[PDB]
Amino acid sequence: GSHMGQEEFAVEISGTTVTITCPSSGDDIKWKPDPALGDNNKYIIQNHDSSPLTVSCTAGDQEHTMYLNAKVGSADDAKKDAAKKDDAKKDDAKKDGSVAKLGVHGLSMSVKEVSGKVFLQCQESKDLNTNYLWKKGKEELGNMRQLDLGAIYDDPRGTYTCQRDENVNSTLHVHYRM
Repeated sequence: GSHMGQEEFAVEISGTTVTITCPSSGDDIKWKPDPALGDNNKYIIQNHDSSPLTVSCTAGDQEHTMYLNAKVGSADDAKKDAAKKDDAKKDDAKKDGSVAKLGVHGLSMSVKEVSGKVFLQCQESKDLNTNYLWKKGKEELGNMRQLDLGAIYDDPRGTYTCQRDENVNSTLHVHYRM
C-alpha cells in the first residue's frame, strides 16, 4: 500500500523535474551517472533528456542499480499543476556520460540493443573464464560473453545484479518503455 514511487528506488516525476530514492541505505549515498543531479539518499533529475541510462547507487555497504530511460515534462507529479519554471531548453549542447571504453576511471555498466533484443555489460576482475558477471534475484551466476537475460519486446522481466564478484552486490533493475 504505502510504498510510494514504484520500487526500491521509488521514482517520483514532477513536471520537468523527477526525483529518485536510494534504497541502498540512507546515510551517505554516492551517485555516479551524474552527481550534478544526485542528492543524499536521493537523485534530483532536472532538465533531463528523453533517453536511457544505468544508474548506480552506493550507500555505505549497499549497492543498488536501475535503468533510467524516460523524458521529463509530462508524466507524474505529487501536488502541483500550474507552474512556470525551468527554461525551455537552455544551454546543453550534448551529454552522454557512460558509453563504454572503460579501464581507467572506476567502472560502468549499461544495456545494449540488438536484433529485437537487449543485452548488458559488467565489470570483470580477471581475464580467462569470468566474463560478465550476472546474478539474478532468483538465478545465481552464469558467465557469458554478453549479458542476455531478456528481450526488447519480451523484457527480462527480472532484476539482476552485476559486479566483479561471484555474489555480485549491485542490483540492476529492469524497466523500459520506449
